[PDB]
Amino acid sequence: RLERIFQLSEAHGALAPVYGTEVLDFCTLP
Amino acid sequence: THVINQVKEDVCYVSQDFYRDMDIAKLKGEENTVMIDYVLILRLANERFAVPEILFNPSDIGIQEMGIPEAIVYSIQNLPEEMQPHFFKNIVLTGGNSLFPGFRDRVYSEVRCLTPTDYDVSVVLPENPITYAWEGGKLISENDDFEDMVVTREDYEENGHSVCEEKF
Amino acid sequence: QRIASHSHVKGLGLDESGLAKQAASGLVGQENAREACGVIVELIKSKKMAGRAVLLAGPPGTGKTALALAIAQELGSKVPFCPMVGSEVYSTEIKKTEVLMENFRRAIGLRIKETKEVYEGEVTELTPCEISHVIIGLKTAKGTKQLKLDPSIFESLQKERVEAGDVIYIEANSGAVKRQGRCDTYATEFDLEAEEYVPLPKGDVHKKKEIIQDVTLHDLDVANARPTEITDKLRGEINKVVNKYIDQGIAELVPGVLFVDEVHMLDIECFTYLHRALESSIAPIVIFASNRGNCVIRGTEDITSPHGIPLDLLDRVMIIRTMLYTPQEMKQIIKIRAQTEGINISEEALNHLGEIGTKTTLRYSVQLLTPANLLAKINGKDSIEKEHVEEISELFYDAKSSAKI
Repeated sequence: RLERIFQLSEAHGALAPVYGTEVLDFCTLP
Repeated sequence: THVINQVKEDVCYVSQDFYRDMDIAKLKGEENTVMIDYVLILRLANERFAVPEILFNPSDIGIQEMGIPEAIVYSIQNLPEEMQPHFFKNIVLTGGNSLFPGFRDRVYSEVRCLTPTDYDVSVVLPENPITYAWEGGKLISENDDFEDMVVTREDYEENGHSVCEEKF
Repeated sequence: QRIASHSHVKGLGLDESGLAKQAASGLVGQENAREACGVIVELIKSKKMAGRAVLLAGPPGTGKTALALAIAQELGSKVPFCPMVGSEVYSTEIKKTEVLMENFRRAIGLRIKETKEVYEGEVTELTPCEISHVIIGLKTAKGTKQLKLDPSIFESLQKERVEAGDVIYIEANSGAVKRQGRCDTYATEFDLEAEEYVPLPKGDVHKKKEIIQDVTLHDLDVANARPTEITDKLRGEINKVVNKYIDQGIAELVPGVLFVDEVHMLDIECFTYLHRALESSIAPIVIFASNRGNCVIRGTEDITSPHGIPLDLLDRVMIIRTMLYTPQEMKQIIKIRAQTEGINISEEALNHLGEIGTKTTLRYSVQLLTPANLLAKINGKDSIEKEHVEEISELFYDAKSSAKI
């Protein structure tokens, strides 16, 4: 039952640098 | 040493918070939440939650620890590094000190603060486990595994004391 | 509830067909002015017309401030409403042109709902082991997590006291607010640590909070000018960045509404900046109020003009007439105060108070309504009788009886 939890943890750890690059886009483009 | 055991098993319980129930316990001149009788009776005070507080913080004596909540988190670091969600997600509360009400929620709240949210944890307190190893022994002895590995005499005289180590 | 001077205003009472009711939200009278202000609040809510001006022409003592407050309550909290007294312009250190222009910038506002994640700090994760790479854990009441932060945040960390038991609020733009002394620090039952004793911060790690916020451009100008604005470099830059923010799809502009009292008591240089700056394409709508009639414009000493307004300012301004009333509804208006007051009155005391109101003015009876209830509370009467109001009409005098004596 752990493999779906590891996939969700990798999903959060992949979406968090996407929000980091979004913060960098809203801070470095305007 | 026998009526006090009945007072502990009937009156004493596990409270939710220790500092908050210390703040409420003052100015108790009229609120019927602390004082209760038994059989001297000889009216009792607010130590009914300070006695199970010793299991959660032994700081009043000064022997070893200052709770139980932190040693499980500070101790379980094993090969199950890939095996740590195998470790913590199955907590079994059993014995004699788990008879007090209000134990499951407070132990769950104290182990929740030091272990991650995403781990699907489960703290289960059953209603049976007064004699729980007796239940395990009567479960194994009826599931026909006792006759496969038998360790007795016929083997104690042929092998001196080297018979209860390799098998069990 | 601490009821103010006038609290009758809760609406303006406009239907869908465009008719005016006789009694709506305690605003009896002037159905023509009711339609004339319904047109301008529809012009405000339509968000297409900027650069207009409204004047409320009437005798002194009609209650046009209540009409402007009804405009502000029909608009509500979405449209920013900032009234300006005419005595707020005569400053000593700041010129009057800049005060009027900053009021015009107080009118224009925007709304750009956004987001912001909170981090809230663990207890102790001072790990400077790399400086580019800092590991900071978090121990909240919901549980424990970890995060890696770039060196900065850490450079803000060593500036403040980072010890055993602190709070670390980290914003999105490396804005760190920190405390000291949390969770538990009662080791040997010793003396004061001299810190803030706070209980457990209940709440999880990752929330996604959304706030709709109205931002005025004058607060933006104050926050950007400091670490009299230049009209070639600063406000043009603000206009360009607001254009970029609304073209990217972040903020939403709302029109500006102002309301100015005692307009005729201003200087003529304020007038020649006023009817020059309302000629701009970005000018907000400003409802002007003239108190008295034909007098001398301040700074002229010979020019005679109606309503104390020059001919260049009196043009291109809509004019709404607000005339006097009929006395047979005055006892209604007192009743509008009675349901505001909470203490019911009798029938003959209403007649005597309406007679005092139609004697000189309504405001004298409105002001004498309060000591009537006060003496009714002192003497023990549950209602206001005729003896208390006929005694308070003789005890307290108006300006006419004071000029008579």
